Amino acid sequence: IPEGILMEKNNVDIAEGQGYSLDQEAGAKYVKAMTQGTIILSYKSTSENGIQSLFSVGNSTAGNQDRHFHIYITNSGGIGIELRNTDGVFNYTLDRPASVRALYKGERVFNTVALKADAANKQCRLFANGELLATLDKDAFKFISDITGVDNVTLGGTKRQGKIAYPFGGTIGDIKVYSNALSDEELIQATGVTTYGENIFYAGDVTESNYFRIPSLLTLSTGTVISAADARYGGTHDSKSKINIAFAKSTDGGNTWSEPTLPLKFDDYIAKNIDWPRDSVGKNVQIQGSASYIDPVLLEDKLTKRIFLFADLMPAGIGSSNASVGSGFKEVNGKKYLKLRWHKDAGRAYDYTIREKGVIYNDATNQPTEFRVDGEYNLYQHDTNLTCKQYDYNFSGNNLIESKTDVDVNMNIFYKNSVFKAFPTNYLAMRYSDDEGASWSDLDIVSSFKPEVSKFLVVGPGIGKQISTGENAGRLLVPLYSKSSAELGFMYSDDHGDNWTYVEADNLTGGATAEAQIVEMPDGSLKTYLRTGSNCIAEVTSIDGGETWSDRVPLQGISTTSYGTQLSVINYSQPIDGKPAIILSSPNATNGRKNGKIWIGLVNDTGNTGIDKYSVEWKYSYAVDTPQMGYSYSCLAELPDGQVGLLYEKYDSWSRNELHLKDILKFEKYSISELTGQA
Ligand SMILES: CC(=O)N[C@H]1[C@H]([C@H](O)[C@H](O)CO)OC(C(=O)O)=C[C@@H]1O
Repeated sequence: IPEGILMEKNNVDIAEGQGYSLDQEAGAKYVKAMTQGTIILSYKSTSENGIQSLFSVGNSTAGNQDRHFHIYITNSGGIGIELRNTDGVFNYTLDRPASVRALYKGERVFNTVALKADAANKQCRLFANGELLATLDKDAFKFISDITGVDNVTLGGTKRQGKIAYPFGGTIGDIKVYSNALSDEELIQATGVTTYGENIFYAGDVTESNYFRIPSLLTLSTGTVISAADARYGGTHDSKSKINIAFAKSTDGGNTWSEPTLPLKFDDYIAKNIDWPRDSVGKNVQIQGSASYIDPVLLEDKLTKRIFLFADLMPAGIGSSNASVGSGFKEVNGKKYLKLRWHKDAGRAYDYTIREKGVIYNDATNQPTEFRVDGEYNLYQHDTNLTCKQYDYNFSGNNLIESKTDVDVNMNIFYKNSVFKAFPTNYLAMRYSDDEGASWSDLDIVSSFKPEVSKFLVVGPGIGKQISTGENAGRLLVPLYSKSSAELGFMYSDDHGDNWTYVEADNLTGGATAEAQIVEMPDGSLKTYLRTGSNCIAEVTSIDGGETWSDRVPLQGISTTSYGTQLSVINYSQPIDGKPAIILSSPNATNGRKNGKIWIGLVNDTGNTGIDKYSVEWKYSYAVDTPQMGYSYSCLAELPDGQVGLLYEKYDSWSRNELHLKDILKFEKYSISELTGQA
């Protein structure tokens, strides 16, 4: 077996189910006996077949169907390999979901993939579109030379008992088979030749997070486009984990993005890049004692030009599912104050309050203590800043070890080792900025209005809304949802963000996930679209600036799952087909978060008044990729040019099989021409 390229083929069209034989290639004899090596190939799949082998080498004879090696892709964008010589001898597998795509902007596109079988390092590595996807370490290194009775080298399928299995359909742009193991750098470079859309936040950036979720995108009146997202450090798990809120902006219409910042973050647990295990056991493990911020909402007050960032604030070890029932506040002298528990009192004895100027009072004696908190809620004892040891987290097999380090961080009321601990329910936090993110204000916990009977009261991630016309012109609104007297809710402000008022939009006590986004009608009335626990997206209308809302009505014609997925709906500044238009994004499949689509809805005046004044005709739908390709949370934004920007999760964020995937938050842009099927 010579050193270097053993075989190369270009521009091979493969009819679905036919495959293509490489047995007469000069180097087939070498490829059939490879002890290690590298395979790199460019392809365009035109088939919807479940599993599609790109390249294979094996035994095609009767009874030898489990004797082969193949690199394959799935119609859902997964990619992987199977190295087999019957299960009793060996069955090595490696894969990663949502690694490749099929369609981009209405046309089938090429993807570049690579498999590296490194004998010297006893390791197998998969790459695709500039990314290292997965790694397999085996003490008993095996390759093609280890398969019994190899008799074929095939493109577009795997020969099993004389039949073409895992049938590919499309074009193999180029395939190169090397006897040697190329470097990871060479492969990142080689496969990186085909990329689609761009990343704002990514694994390796200054956030020090390997994972991201929950996108927020907003174009400011100044033309600057801003964005935010959960920077999920301990895998992609929801709260009761270590999560911070990342932020970035673009001053060139979304072409390039600034070095990300972390406006909302906690330091009780270190922020670091860690590969979370994806095996059947480890994937379920999450960080237990860390505080976190989760689900961002961005909003601009066009009058003052001030921007706001809201997010749920989870005390140490808390998430929505394990939050305690209560507001977290106590009323004294008619005023609500954040309540605290001295670490040496009874488990549920919150006999202290944070009052004016952060001074902590003893409620029993009604006298101030020697403690106080600053604008960041960090503790001070007699004007000295208190501190505690920061925690680190590492896996020891399938067990996640959370241990204290020697690093001192400021003691915060939301940390597990604080001497004064906040009530274990969730809070609503916010910071404002008058310089587009160069600096942010102190931490403002606006949830003093949280019903004492509620388990959780959280935000509907995405963007907020400011009424532009009518009697309530200027009012700021942020969507909320909860497990309490109401499900859907909202908080609004008439004094440009200084103070907020809570509104219950229904009387549902089930606590279903009613994440919503708000859109304004021509006369200033509002229509809110929301996720529900039923098989449809719901619509509610308000004619009094969000103070009262109509009963839910299903959004007819736009399919979804029972559990649902967050959606994005925005106003568009110019008319489409001569009418006011709103744009909606959401996965369209009835099972699984996949088949994402962008819809354009035209506003019609029915001729009636009040709640029934307007009707929306969802005239256009745009499919982002093929039907099985993953698509979850998203956020649309009208860019300074006519375009519509989209920051979304390109995978299935609900699936227990697609957890902990890096670089799945993508940014794409589309013209109204594209969106309306007008090419
Ligand atoms: C605060 C919080 O936990 N938010 C999470 C929310 C929630 O858990 C709910 O009950 C519905 O699943 O769900 C999801 C989700 O991908 O489905 C993402 C959010 O980040």
